[PDB]
Amino acid sequence: SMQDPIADMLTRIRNGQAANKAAVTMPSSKLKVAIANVLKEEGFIEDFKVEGDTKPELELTLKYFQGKAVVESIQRVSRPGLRIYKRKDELPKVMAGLGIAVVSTSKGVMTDRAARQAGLGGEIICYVA
Amino acid sequence: ARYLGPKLKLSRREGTDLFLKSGVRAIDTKCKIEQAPGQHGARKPRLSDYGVQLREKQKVRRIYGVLERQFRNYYKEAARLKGNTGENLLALLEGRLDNVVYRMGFGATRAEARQLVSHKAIMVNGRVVNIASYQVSPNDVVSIREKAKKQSRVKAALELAEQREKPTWLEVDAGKMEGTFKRKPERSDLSADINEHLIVELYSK
Amino acid sequence: ELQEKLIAVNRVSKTVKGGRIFSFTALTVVGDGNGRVGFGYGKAREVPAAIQKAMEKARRNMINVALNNGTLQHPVKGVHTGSRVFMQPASEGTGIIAGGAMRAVLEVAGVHNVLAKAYGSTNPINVVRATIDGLENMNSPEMVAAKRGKSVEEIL
Amino acid sequence: ATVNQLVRKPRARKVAKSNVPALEACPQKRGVCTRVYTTTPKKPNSALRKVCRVRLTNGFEVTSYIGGEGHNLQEHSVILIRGGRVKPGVRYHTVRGALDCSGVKDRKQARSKYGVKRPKA
Amino acid sequence: ERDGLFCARIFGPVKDYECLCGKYKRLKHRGVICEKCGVEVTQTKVRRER
Amino acid sequence: MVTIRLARHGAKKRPFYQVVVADSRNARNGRFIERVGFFNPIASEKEEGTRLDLDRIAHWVGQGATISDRVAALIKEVNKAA
RNA sequence: CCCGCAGAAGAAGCACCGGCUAACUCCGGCCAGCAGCCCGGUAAUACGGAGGGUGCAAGCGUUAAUCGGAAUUACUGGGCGUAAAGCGCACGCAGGCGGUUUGUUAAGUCAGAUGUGAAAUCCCCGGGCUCAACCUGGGAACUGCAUCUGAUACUGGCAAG
Ligand SMILES: [Zn+2]
Repeated sequence: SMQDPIADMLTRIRNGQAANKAAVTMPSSKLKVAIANVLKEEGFIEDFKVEGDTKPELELTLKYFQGKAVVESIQRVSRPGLRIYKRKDELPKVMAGLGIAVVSTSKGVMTDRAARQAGLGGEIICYVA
Repeated sequence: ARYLGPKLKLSRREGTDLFLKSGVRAIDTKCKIEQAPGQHGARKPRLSDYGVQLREKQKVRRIYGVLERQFRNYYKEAARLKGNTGENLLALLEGRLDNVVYRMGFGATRAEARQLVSHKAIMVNGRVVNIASYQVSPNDVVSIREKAKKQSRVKAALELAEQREKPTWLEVDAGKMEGTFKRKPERSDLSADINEHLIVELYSK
Repeated sequence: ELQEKLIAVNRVSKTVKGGRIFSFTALTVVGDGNGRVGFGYGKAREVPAAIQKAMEKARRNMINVALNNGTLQHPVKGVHTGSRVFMQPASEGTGIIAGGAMRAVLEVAGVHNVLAKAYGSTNPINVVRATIDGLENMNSPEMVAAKRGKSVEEIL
Repeated sequence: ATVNQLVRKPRARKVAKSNVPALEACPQKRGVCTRVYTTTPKKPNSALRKVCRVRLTNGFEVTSYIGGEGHNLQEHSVILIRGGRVKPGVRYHTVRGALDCSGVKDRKQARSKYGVKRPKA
Repeated sequence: ERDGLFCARIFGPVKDYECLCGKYKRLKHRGVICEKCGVEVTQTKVRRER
Repeated sequence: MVTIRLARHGAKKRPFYQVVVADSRNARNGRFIERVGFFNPIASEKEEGTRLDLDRIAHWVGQGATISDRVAALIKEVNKAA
């Protein structure tokens, strides 16, 4: 059975980047979608597009630079068997900051550095690099 | 608590001139500075990684005349302090009263300086300081007291110093026989041959 | 200009009809005190020739690196077959912290101020290979700015 | 290895036994030598190794190697022992120069380690 | 002579990239001037222009 | 009761007193309610060897407290220092 | 604590030098001997002695014991095809986990504040003993607990899908 779709999304992205697929697609969700927002906002993806009424289908379009993939690495941090909450002062850096770490906060989803600026911690969803 | 033996032997062992003798007479004339001490001097096989580090450590220790526990303590202090660990250590070493005196030129050798310090010749801010390990601070004037000012050795030392170029981080007066420790020295001011990093590594085993 | 460090030598043997025929292996490495680095692993009946062979091999098949002023550009891992490696850029003055062959590779690489430990096997050869790997994988902030279509300030 | 399993039954610390229990955590202990004698080593050595069975203060009976060239030891000979095993069934070392044990004769190096006085000359 | 007509600090080292008295016998630190030498550290023809 | 007294907190031959409010029955350097100042007998010149938080004193006495003689002596000195 | 007197005067050992591991030569027969792990049978840098040397230093060594290294119980931080390691196979309570959308709550969770969190100890900045040790002002911290006010992304619960 499916226990974590955020995980499934990250894996699918990983494999599409691995396989030189232009895009990748999967069932759509709100959190999934705000994550896609984020990633675009940080320019690891070219664009996402959700489609469907009933069981809508999210479609990420992947990004390749000088051939190689652009999401060097992507790895979940919290998870249903083990969640990972942090205080603002406790926010990690991804790749010494050359990367990002997606985080949910009470003010929606967003990367680590935006969170720092805002001044509030939350749930570290995943590192991207 | 002090090394009382042959000084040039140590130098020989190290490889370099450690400045353990005044410098009236050149070190090559006094001893086989290239050849290592003992029966098996001429033989010189390449040392190990540990060994080189150890040697380096010894050199520095030898130069200043600091035994091992004290050295370790100094290292620890340096580590604790903010900034480049090795350079901090170096600074600390410099800061020693005897070393400062030597730099100024009131002692021919560091040993001489140390002796002077011991024998209540030197004052730091007009107060007789007897400890060779006393860490002299910025803007701390350090002078020969009026009793020890008549000594022929002191003037000789001064003369010797003069032949040698002066350190930028001090300011000394030959007539007044009082020098001001203006600031703690920068790494650039000290000798380049000392690999502080090796020393640091040795203690970071 | 280029300096060079013979890290390790080891005697090795071939069993034959007659007996044990010994040769020797030489693991050297070189760097120009800048990003470039390269290692040579030569073999010969006699040591001098083996090391000369490794010096040849290292001189070529070098590899460039992005080195922040005297140190790395970020914490990295790098692995070869039993020697996994974690290095972390370290403050000026700290010196090169590392055990052995790794110390040498860094030393020739020109880096000065690091924190480096080695997980797993310490076989000189594999671990130096892991070092060169973790140094090659490493990217500089400008280079991320490039990959991602951005200004460096955008990344800070 | 599971978190829950460790919860259920936690990790167990390997208790190593002391290899000198007769000392019972005493740096030394006194004894009387029920019998002195020598014994032969397991392959690949060849010696007539001097040794003595000692009934201890505490009531343990054990056997003690004897360091040095020549001892004075007898039965009903009050001795001290320190520990240290010789490479069978022997784990303990006689402190030369202690309570009946002489110091080795005519030794000049490691005079401490066999209880021998500085020479005077 | 230190420091006479034919000085060390005022002009340069007689030998190329060498402290005439004693330090720097390779090609790494060209320039350092220790207390024991009161000497610059450059080429053999550097004294001809100074 | 609760008395304002001294506590020898220093080094051999070099006492350095902390004045404290503490219940009487407690040991000298033992359980103290609170610390209202200090006394440095061996104070050098150009340093304040003595310092007292007078209101906190003044509160406690009104709470109905007893004052060591020395502590009294020290208060006077300050009022006269003043 | 200071002042006066005399004169180098009254003041250096331990351990080791096969490798690990800094330190090498000569002289004496698998014995005597060494040894932490991996020498000795006639040329022993590994036994004993001398020489020389290395490292510590009013101490130096052994023994004892704890943590380390040991990621060698692996939370951080391990593994199980052949090296130890998948139940012989199933059902299945307890138990752990839980697709998706809306609504709510605020329990976990984050934010802010109050209370506490002895003193001492650690450390940061200072002061005082001729320095240090030591004493010592002020901070910081004491990761925590309780109580208030909030946030609602998630997890949770309640209601509908
Ligand atoms: Zn020079």
